[PDB]
Amino acid sequence: SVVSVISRFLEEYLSSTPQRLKLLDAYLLYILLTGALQFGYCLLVGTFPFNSFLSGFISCVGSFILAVCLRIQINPQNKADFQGISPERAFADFLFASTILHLVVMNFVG
Amino acid sequence: SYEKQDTLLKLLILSMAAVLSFSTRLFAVLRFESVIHEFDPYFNYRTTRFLAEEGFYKFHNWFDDRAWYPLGRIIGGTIYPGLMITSAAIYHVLHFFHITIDIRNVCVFLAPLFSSFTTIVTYHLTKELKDAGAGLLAAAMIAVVPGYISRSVAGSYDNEGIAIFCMLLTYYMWIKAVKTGSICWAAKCALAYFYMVSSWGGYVFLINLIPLHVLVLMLTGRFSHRIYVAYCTVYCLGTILSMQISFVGFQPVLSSEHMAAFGVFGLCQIHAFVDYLRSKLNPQQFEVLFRSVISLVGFVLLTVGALLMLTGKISPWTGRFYSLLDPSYAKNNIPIIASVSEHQPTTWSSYYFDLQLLVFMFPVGLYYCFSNLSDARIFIIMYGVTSMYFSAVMVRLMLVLAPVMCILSGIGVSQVLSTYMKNLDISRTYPIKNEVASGMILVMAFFLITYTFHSTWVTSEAYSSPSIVLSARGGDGSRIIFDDFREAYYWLRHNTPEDAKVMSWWDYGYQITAMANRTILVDNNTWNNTHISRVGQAMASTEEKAYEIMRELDVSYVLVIFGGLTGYSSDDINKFLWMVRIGGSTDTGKHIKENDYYTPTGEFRVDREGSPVLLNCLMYKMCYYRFGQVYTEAKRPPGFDRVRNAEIGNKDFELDVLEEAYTTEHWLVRIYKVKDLDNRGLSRT
Amino acid sequence: MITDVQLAIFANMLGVSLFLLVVLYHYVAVNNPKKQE
Amino acid sequence: PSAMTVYALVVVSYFLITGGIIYDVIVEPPSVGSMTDEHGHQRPVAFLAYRVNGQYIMEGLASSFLFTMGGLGFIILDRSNAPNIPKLNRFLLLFIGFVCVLLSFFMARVFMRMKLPGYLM
Amino acid sequence: KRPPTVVSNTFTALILSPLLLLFALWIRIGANVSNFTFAPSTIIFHLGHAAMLGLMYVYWTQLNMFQTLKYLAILGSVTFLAGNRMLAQQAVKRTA
Amino acid sequence: EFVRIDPFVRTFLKKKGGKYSVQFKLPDVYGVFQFKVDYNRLGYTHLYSSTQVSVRPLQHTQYERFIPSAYPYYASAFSMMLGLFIFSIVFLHM
Repeated sequence: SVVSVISRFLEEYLSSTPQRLKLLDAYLLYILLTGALQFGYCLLVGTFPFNSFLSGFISCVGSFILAVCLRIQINPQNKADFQGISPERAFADFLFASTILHLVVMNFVG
Repeated sequence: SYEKQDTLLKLLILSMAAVLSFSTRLFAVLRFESVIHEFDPYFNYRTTRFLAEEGFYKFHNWFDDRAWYPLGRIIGGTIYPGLMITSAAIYHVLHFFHITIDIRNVCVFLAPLFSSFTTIVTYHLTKELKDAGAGLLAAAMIAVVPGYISRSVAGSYDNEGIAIFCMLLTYYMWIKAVKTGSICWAAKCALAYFYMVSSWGGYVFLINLIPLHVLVLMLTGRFSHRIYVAYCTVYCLGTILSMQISFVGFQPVLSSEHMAAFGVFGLCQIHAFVDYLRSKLNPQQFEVLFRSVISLVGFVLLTVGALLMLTGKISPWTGRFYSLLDPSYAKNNIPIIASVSEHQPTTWSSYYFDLQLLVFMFPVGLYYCFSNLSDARIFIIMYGVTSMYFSAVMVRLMLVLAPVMCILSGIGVSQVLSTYMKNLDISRTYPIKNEVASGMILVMAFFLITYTFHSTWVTSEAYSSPSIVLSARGGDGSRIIFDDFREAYYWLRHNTPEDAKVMSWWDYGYQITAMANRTILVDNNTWNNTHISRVGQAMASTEEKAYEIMRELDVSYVLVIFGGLTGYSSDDINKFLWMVRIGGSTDTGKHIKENDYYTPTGEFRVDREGSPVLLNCLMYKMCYYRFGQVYTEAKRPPGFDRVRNAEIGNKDFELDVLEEAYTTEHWLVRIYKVKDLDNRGLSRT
Repeated sequence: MITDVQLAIFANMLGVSLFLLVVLYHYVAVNNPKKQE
Repeated sequence: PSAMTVYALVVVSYFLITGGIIYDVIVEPPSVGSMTDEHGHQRPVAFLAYRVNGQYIMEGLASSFLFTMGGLGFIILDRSNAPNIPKLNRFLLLFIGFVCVLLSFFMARVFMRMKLPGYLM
Repeated sequence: KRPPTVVSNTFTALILSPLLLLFALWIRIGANVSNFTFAPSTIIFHLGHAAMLGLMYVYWTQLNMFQTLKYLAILGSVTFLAGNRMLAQQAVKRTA
Repeated sequence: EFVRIDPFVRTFLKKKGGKYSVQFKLPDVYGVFQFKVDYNRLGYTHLYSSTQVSVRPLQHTQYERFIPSAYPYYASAFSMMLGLFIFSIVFLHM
């Protein structure tokens, strides 16, 4: 029964995962629970003003994807794949891209 | 030390390539003048000098009431401003140092500068695909490639000058991102994309090639986390940046031209998550969830991908881009797009004429990219194979093909040279192998020299003639010049009321607006086909009926271009059939039928055998007024037309609602004043 | 002023010199030991 | 499919596309023209002269065939550089690929000299 | 007419709740700042970054783009210098 | 009359203050309009007057701002930037 497979999922995940990654997996959940609720609003009240909806939504999707990219560049299991990238360079890049994102959404929110 | 000599030889080669790229485009300035060519560049020039004078915020808000009277045009809402912003920035930088260059010169010489920078961008872009020895070849090839020069000669101030620089810079940044897997390079690729989106309408090509590359990397099973980070970052950033441009608006989200990228984004997420669950669960515990989850989320996507189209909520393909997917559409559905002979499909002759050696070397660069596949080389394979098709659909797009043709020809020739030059490593059948290698190296040197002489000949003879001026050679070989276009526009500029409205066919609208500074009815950017049809109906209709339209639109003057005294084949008489078609295309025009102007035999001719409606339309009467008595040639009777090679049929007539205001020295341009309403209420019959 | 013939000659000579120099570069590359160690 | 099996399809596509089949389909010219003899008969003409922007159906296949021989010649040579191949074959490959590379180029340049009287003149 | 203001204010207050759930997770999972230090670069970095994020409200309310970039160049330069120094220090400490 | 090609508005000018005048709201449509007066009456002189007047679309600064229907979308970005900041605080110093 699927509840049993989910139990065998969480029994692993909670044991296997460094704390700095659980932190990210909670931040991603906050992002996703904000974006899903913006969407459920948009399709309840209506598309106007499409500018502000599309800005706040793409701001959520962008912050989610930048968080997943941090969640992947920093993971030691991928050091063989992102050669030459230290965790600190990945964090500087994450703040660079998040700065561009929060500038352009501020262009588009209005 | 060896490193010094390698660096010296790289620097020397690249600086010669840059100097050649800049210098080969000057032929047009040396032959005539530092002046802007063609029709379309004049709108870019006027808008650039506007931005250089009024400042950004007044250019962006700018609304122009001198064009498309009485509708006007929203300029900043309907333009790609990147070229103008670039020119204004360079202008202000030079003026800051008090290098007070005239803005016209900055515009004229802007294209050579960026067509020099593209040689360095092409060097690095090829170096990252192969080695520096291939990048030097690709630079030297793209320096002179005539297909690119054809759109980039000095004074050819049009977007295609900047677009290929932004395009190659975007491909360099994307290749760096995919090779490296770094968010920094993804954000720099997003900024390069945003720059390109601001500067040319062809950005849809990149936002449709990159998703296809990612898809091909998935199907091959090469997809790995570097591609996920690159794609999802380039997608979110380039989307929210491209949506900034007011002419782009919501199209990146609400148009089927961009849904390929969103589909690949969603499928990247599904694949990145299945790759994780398959890594956590055991097979017997994975398979049930795998098949169930796919049988739900695939069904969701399969439904939404239908609903989006069936509702029409996602806009369908625009007729232009669809005419790129189906060559037959525009010739049946939009005669404006049909009328521009630049949209004809490409024959083998133009491929040889514009590329020569590259046509022979491109399959070898492809053979190398297929021999040594890699996650970055699949990009160049896809770019090549896509441009090879789209260039065949429409000659104008050869510009997009020339860069990849040069990169692949450079890879191929590099692989040949570096193959055979290894057999010449004597210095630290063997004599046969050495003479074979020497002969093949000589053959390659010979080919590369012939490519230089071909490209220089083509650049000199074909693509360097202007079009605001006409040229001929007298029997002594002196250049005869006809300036009649500028003479007529200057006469308009000085000797007519400053509020007068000049009616003209839509080709000349940018010229009248730039040189004459008078209001016009219709213009090259045919954003209102109804208005163009309303002008064609007035040109094609009879002189009694056309007056009601000219008085309806409050016209002051009408201008026609007549070649029959000089053999200028591009006159308004040849355009007449297109003016008839467009005038009859609107429902208000159904009395205008093309079959009425042909003779019963089914031919168009203006001599005595011509249709009695053709001989009485407004345009024929404007072109051939008084002309019937001109001794056009010594062996020909009076009224011989140099272009139809026919003696006109209706020689003597009076104009009743127009008076001849000015006919230029060679009659090349004729302008009439539409007579004011008769003072006594008499009818004009 | 320089004519378009003098420019055409100058550009032909730059082109030939460029391609001959690249065909030298390929030799200076392949003779390198460090490129193949 | 394997990489070679895709490359073969791309080469075969290059043949047709470079021969301008997309021009033939929609403009649909004949394979050759004909022109009056001084005695009034018709001689066929293979090339639409002076029209750089125009083509007959077979002219494009002829030109693209020369282009394909030129492209494949270097592939034959690079194949020819292998050390396993008995030398009596090797000197052939250096023959066939070399004469492909030269003769196809020269014939294409002559065909373009035929299309444009005044080309490089 | 618009949609009713009572639902606008409803959703505008509902969207704050995920920011409470974030803290309700972090506090109860084990989050910490005990590795923080008062080294000058570490304070200057967070000051610069906080001001960089605050500038976006002033841009949204008052400034234009050219003014915003004329401030953000300076504030990003100083934040980048302090971030680079602080991250180098952290990298050494991590790798020791 | 207020005319672009056909008349968009036609109204009587009131006799006020020694002058003929009217106050009215311009149409929803931008273009190069003309005011016209065309007092053609039997036996009186034909009076014609016209003044060309361009009507332009709104400037981008004049669009509506702080629409209260959109407060959720403002609170979204002003939540995301705060979450990002607090995360940048915790991630480095945990």
